[PDB]
Amino acid sequence: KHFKKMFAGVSSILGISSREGEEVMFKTPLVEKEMRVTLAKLLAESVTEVEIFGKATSIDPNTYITWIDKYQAQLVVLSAQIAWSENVETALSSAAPLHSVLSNVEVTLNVLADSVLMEQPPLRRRKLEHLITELVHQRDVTRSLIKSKIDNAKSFEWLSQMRFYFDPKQTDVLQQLSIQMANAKFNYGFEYLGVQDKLVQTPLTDRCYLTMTQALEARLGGSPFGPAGTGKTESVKALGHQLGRFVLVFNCDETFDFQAMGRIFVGLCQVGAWGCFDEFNRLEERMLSAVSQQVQCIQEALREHSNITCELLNKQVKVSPDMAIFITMNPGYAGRSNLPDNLKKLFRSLAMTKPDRQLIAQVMLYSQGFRTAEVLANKIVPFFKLCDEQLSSQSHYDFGLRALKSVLVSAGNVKRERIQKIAENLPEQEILIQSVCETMVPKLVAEDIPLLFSLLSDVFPGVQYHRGEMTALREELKKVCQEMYLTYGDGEEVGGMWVEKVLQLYQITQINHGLMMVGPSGSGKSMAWRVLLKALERLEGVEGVAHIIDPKAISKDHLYGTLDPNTREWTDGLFTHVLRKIIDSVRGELQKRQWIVFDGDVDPEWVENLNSVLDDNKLLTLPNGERLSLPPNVRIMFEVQDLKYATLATVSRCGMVWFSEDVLSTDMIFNNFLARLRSIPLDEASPMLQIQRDAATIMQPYFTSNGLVTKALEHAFQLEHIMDLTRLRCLGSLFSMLHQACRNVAQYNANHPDFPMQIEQLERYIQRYLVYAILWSLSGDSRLKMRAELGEYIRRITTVPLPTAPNIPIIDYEVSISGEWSPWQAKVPQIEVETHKVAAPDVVVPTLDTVRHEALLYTWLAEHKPLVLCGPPGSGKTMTLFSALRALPDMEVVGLNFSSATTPELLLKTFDHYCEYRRTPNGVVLAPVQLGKWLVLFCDEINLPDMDKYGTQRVISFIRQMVEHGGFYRTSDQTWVKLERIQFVGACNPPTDPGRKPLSHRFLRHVPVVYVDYPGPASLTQIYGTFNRAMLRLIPSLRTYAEPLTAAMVEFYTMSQERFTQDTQPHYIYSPREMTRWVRGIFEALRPLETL
Amino acid sequence: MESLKQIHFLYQYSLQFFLDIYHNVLYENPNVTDHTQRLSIITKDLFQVAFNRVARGMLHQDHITFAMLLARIKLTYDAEFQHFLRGNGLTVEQAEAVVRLSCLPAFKDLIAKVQADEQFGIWLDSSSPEQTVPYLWTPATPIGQAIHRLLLIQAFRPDRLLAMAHMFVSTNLGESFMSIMEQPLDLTHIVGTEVKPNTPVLMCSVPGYDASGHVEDLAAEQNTQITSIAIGSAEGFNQADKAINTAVKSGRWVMLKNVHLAPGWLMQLEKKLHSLQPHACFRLFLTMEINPKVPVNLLRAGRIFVFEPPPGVKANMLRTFSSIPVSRICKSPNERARLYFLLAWFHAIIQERLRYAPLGWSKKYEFGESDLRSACDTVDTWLDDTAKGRQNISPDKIPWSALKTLMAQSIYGGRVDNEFDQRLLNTFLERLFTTRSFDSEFKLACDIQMPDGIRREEFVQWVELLPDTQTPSWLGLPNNAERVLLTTQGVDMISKMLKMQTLHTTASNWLHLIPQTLSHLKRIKDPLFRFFEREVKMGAKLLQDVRQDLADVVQVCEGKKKQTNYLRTLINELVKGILPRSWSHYTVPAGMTVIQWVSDFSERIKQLQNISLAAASKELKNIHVCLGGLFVPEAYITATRQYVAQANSWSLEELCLEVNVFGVTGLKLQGATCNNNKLSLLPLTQLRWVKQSVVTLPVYLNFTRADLIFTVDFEIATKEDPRSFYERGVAVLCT
Ligand SMILES: Nc1ncnc2c1ncn2[C@@H]1O[C@H](COP(=O)(O)OP(=O)(O)OP(=O)(O)O)[C@@H](O)[C@H]1O
Ligand SMILES: Nc1ncnc2c1ncn2[C@@H]1O[C@H](COP(=O)(O)OP(=O)(O)O)[C@@H](O)[C@H]1O
Ligand SMILES: Nc1ncnc2c1ncn2[C@@H]1O[C@H](COP(=O)(O)OP(=O)(O)O)[C@@H](O)[C@H]1O
Repeated sequence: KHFKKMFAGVSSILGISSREGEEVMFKTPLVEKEMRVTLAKLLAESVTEVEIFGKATSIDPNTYITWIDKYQAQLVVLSAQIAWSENVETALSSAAPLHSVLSNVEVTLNVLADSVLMEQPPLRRRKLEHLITELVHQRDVTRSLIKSKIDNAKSFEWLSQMRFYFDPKQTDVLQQLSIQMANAKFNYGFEYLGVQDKLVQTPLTDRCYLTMTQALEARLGGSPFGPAGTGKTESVKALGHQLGRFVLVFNCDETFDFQAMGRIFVGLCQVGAWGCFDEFNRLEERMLSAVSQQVQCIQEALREHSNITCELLNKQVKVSPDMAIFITMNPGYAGRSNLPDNLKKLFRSLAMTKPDRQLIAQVMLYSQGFRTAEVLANKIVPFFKLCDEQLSSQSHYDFGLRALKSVLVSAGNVKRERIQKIAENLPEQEILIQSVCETMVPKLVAEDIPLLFSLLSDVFPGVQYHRGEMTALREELKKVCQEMYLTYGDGEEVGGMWVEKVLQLYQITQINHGLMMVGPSGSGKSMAWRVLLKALERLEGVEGVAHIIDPKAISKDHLYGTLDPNTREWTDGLFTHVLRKIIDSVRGELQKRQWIVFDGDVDPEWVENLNSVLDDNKLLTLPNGERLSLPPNVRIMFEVQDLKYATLATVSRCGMVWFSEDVLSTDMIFNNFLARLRSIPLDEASPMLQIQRDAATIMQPYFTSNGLVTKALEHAFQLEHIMDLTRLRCLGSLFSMLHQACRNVAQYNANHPDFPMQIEQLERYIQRYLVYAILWSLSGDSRLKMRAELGEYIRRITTVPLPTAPNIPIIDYEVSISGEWSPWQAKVPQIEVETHKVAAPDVVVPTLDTVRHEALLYTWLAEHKPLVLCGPPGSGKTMTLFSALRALPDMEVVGLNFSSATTPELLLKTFDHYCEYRRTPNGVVLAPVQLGKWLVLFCDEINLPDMDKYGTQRVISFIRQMVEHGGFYRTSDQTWVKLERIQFVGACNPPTDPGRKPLSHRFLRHVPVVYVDYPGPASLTQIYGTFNRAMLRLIPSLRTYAEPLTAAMVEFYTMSQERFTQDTQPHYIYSPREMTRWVRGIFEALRPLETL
Repeated sequence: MESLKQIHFLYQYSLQFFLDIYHNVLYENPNVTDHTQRLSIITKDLFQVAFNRVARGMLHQDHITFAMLLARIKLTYDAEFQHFLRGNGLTVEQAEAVVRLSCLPAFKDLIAKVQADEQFGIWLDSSSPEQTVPYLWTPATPIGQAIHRLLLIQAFRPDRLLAMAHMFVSTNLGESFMSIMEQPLDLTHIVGTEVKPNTPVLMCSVPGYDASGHVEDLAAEQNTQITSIAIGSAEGFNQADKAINTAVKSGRWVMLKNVHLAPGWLMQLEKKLHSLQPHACFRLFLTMEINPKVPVNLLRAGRIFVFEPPPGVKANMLRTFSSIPVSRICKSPNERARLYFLLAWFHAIIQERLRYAPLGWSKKYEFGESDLRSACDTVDTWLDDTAKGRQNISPDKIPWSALKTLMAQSIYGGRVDNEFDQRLLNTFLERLFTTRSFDSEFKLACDIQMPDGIRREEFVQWVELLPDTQTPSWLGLPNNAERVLLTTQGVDMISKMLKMQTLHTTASNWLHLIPQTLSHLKRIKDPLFRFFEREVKMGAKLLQDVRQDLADVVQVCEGKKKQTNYLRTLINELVKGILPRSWSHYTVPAGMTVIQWVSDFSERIKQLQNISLAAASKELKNIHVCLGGLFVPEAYITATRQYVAQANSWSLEELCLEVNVFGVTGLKLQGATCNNNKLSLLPLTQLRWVKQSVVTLPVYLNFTRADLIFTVDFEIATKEDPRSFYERGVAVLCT
């Protein structure tokens, strides 16, 4: 196993195996030296064998094919440059022989292009496609040489090509072969590179090889740059292949210390390997100079060798001459740093800003077996350019060279599948349309789909495609979807768009190793991949395992792991341990389909550490030199909202699936809610189930098509709130309130066992509860005037009976269990507080706002769902919440405050103090210390966690992970910990207040928010008149002055609040707690005198 | 001297160096034993050394600010001297300066004397009016006449305000006063006598250049060991501490690179060193980048030098010839010197082309002495391979093609990304590096004669035989490219000398009128109509967003509450004039302020109103638009191409474009003019998508030339060279 990660890219070690399957054997019956001598003697035989028919005027198919099958992938291609270069050197030394060599190349290309039209095994087919790629390079270079007249080998036009010299008389078999270039003279490494994947040798890529060949002839490094996804790392790999030394690819992040690159350079030097460092735009500015020191010091010893030891981490160690360093930047993007100027002095820089898409689209498509690949490429490349230029400016599109390579490999897969389904002619223009529909169509928004299909109709006239159906998977989705109370569609029904998106996601998953989702919150991403995984596990019989990691909430050291600087010790992170357990296969994880999902938002500091696992040769690097080869059967996924803060270095690597908000309409949410209500009992046929089913039968007419709830909801988006309204939160709050309605009916049946609930009264209760719940779920987080306007609209829509009060809004009514309206003035009697409780903590003067809010908070805390209370300072969120809790003798509170520099460690310490851990067969459960007694976490300031650079708080992400999955990851043992009896209630001031930021929608979906406003002159006068009457009992003679005193202060507080506010100073906060201090002062002044 | 820290923010001045001026002048200045002549020598040399000590540690564009002030110190003219520092077919902008100068008694003749002379028109259009100036005002001294014609030339041609300053200093302080700046830096002498121990050698680097190699070259030159440790790591910090202690003990050379990255340890070094008494000839070198991070105390202490691309074509060849050692350039064959001179000349051309950007090279690529060093190594290797064992080689046997390819692709062309810049580099390398370069009458530019030597010695005197009257025509770029920069320097003189000598109310008035200027926009498978509807949709949406934002600003400024978050941010970006990110949804030039945004937006909304009228009325083919006023001109081009393809049932690939002078208006052409489709060195453009000695000119939305969108094939007049149109920089501009 360990050879997969350090020694080249072979699989395991009689001979050396490989991932694709081809195995070498030892000639002679010390890992490095033996396998190089074996390879050299093989090439010595191969050159002599191929020079027999080097003048390939007529080629025997049998001998040629068995020569392909006899030898290895790297040797055949290499021996196809050796013979070429010797033949052309002989011809140009003596233009008839040059034309003869061109004809030989053409004949060889024709015989190899005839083979792909016949069925071939993939093992030979990969080598044969590589040979087509090489021989197209040969034919294009030879026709370039003949196009511009040349006379001798000393002309630069021949001199600047990858010419391969073979010396049969060389005793040193390792020095038997050489390669030349403009001023260069190398020796081929003869490492068992293996097959890998040979590139297309375009003119831009030709400049790319030439500049670094010149750099490496001298003692410098190579620094490709430019926009991402143009072939930098793969170009360095191409140099490694063409010069015979495997290049170690290292992705670089801020986690590196100087000691890590110290051992990287020591490891490179002690064996004589090559390094390709992917990132020097995020490795820290000072650290760039700190490593410039070392990379400058090594080059001096290299030049001394050119005219042996060097210092590396204060140690004199030997340096082999066969060493090379190449780098890569991705300059110009926002989320990156600059470079020191001295580093650039050591490095040659070449720009990849326009790769030749035409010839790469041509040659490999032609090698796959397409008869008319020329016209197909000529039509598809400008289609890509047109798509790039004309489509709308969406930050999540990716039409670079990676997208083209994926599209054409998908076309090859489609061709193979259609051949197996059915020889000489199979409409090839339709194959590209099918590939584009499989890969490119899913990631478009609904606006741009007609544009893309118009392009497909224009640049590819005719050959109109008919969408296929995977009826087996679709019926499996029928059988699995209904189990979890989810709706299904036929592609044209109300739920067809969503299932079509699931099928598109399956298609992207089959071809793209890296997968990703984008769309607004609450459009069905999680449910979609969950049902897809369950259906896949039920269909193929392979167990489906899903891991979820939220990377934004977790610190980067805990997520990826971190090296201990005092003594180099590698503590693993989350993803590191996940990969270690999959690779080690302790339980049998290699035989199971295992997905890793990354929910949460995107941020460049962590997504781009995965750039080394989403490329070819998928492999993760760590600072300690430990390397992890990625499993074949796993898939790395993202479930994110938007990409307003992501770069194209990772947005292009991963196949994409886009969900619009209209994919998941309202009717399917209604159907899911009603199915869950009918089937699963609320308390956990029972009486609860009967009540649920009766209520669902009552309410079904209101939860379909337009009805009432949808009319109300689309009328509500024209009314402002504290913050941006979302549909799915607005429906979840309603669903919880309806669950409480069912519980209340159960309470009523418990009150009268001899008189069960009657249906005729049950309707009068439940339609009334529906209108009340619609009101408080759609206008909970809004002003009172918004509540009045929505009350009027809800009155107009529906026939639910309503109060006859001419000027009382419907929001100000209670729905009685008797099944009728009641004013809220019945539950707020004028009470007189005691003499010693005139002004005390935890005292509530009842008013209609307070009792209404108490009822609502009771309803949401009864179901044990999270909650948020937000309004201007002084509204009474704290005391109202505590009053709601005081009526509930089953939950206690833990006060908790978030600072602007707070961390999840605050909540972790609170849990360690107030809760405990225990290991159950189900896993790890975090339990409150009091059994059966609910433990609430009150967060007095929820909207001021630490605000990250890219618009996503950390603690908000942590609470989101708490709420959605009911748990988190404990980093001491990096394990899954789930909550038992903890619900989260929070409070804030409005985000429009100055220092407070707006709250993320993906977390705002889970939690409902209620607006609590300061009472104002209507209720403050009553409250503090009650306090003044209770306070002027210390002095009996002053009781007549209680009323005119209250009207005074309440006026002045009204006169002073409008004048002084935050516009002048930051802390000009006016609250009714100023009135609390008022009455406290007057009471504590009038208490002991007894006569004024 | 001291009060320049309020201008540069890079040079910090102390009393110790000003007393070092006396320590050098009064004890080491050569000379006579006569008091009056000695006083004259000391006074004359004080200004020279005061400029020489200072100007080596500051930017070139300020070298004229300090020296001209030193012309005042040595300098009755103060009454009229303040006029040009506080005063602010003739054109209006020149007429304003003329009338403002006419207020002085000394320039009362400007009222009538400007029209009597018929040679004034020729003088105004002259290539260099600094040499001769008409006098318009008791015979005056040469200094007084210089001041008078300084005021006059600013009043007439402010673009030539800078150049006159250079001669005015020579009127007072001497012709050879500034000549030592245009020479290589004598590092060895300065470290020999002008830099004491306990005084770090500060080396500032403008971005794109450095001075790390200079100290290593010095260390190899003097045959001394040196310890070099960079800045940025704790291990490096400790090794640097050990190195500085050992060097203090033993007198060794110590070298620190990029100390601007760690101001803590750097601030510690000043107090570590000032309280220390080290060995003789102990020198620490610090290299840094110009930024407001380095501790000011360390700048007060050390010896500051500024390293950058030197001005002028002349100085670059001296710097290059000093950089290459004498032995290498004189090695056989004798044509090696010829190729070295050609390489140095080409390097000077490209590096001075960078300065006049974007008109010469659109992207400011970085080019330094590493590129020149690698090119020289390549030339040496090629000549070793070609001319082994021979003393004389012919021009034809020189590998011209290989050298041209390698300079065009790897060494210098690797940093070139745009295709147009690559083809321009090819144009240079083909024009200069050829067998014609060895003819006696070869021309480097069109005039300048190449020297006809064979050794390094005779080339040297010709470099400084080049006249100081330099114009961009030496490069190929039009001379008018000076007018953008020279004026930018002229206003840099008056401003930098002047330092040397509620919000709601504003915003409410600012946005009372802006709604009045702006307007309102009214909203099957036709390729033109779909993209036009998308354009109108985006325009209407963003216009509504802007209108709502401005309404909110008006309401919060008037006092109608709305004291919210994200509106005070708009107040800040509206008062400061920075374009907020809430509105930058398409490409605009950097630094483009809000008033220009509204001026552009009004015309854009008017155009989209006309588009809506045309679409509502099809007639969408005969509508005329101006590119740049469209959010995505690429979309318009693609829609036109697809409309033609669908009209004629052609494949979208097989449809190329031809241009004639579909209607496109509002375009502009810079650098040339055209009448009959032949470009002579655009009221309406006709575009015809046709099936299947011209020049490919680009089109850019903004004058910055960031990203290209479109190319046009244009014919050329018979009297002009196709290659020169790449050099000159003719371009199509949408603004
Ligand atoms: N096709 C569907 N039909 C009905 N209800 C659905 C469907 N898909 C999802 N839901 C319901 O929508 C709610 C959220 O769905 P899901 O978790 O899949 O959303 P999401 O897109 O992953 O969310 P987010 O992006 O906000 O984290 C759950 O009630 C789920 O049952
Ligand atoms: N010449 C080429 N031949 C084959 N594939 C190429 C070639 N150039 C680029 N590609 C493809 O384009 C992608 C470029 O990836 P990479 O160079 O790593 O981008 P970046 O340098 O931005 O990380 C690769 O997936 C590669 O397969
Ligand atoms: N409706 C009300 N009835 C009685 N007292 C109230 C009411 N609203 C506010 N108060 C009093 O004024 C205080 C307002 O401050 P409060 O909103 O509780 O602080 P916070 O800013 O932490 O939410 C309350 O604590 C309470 O003592």
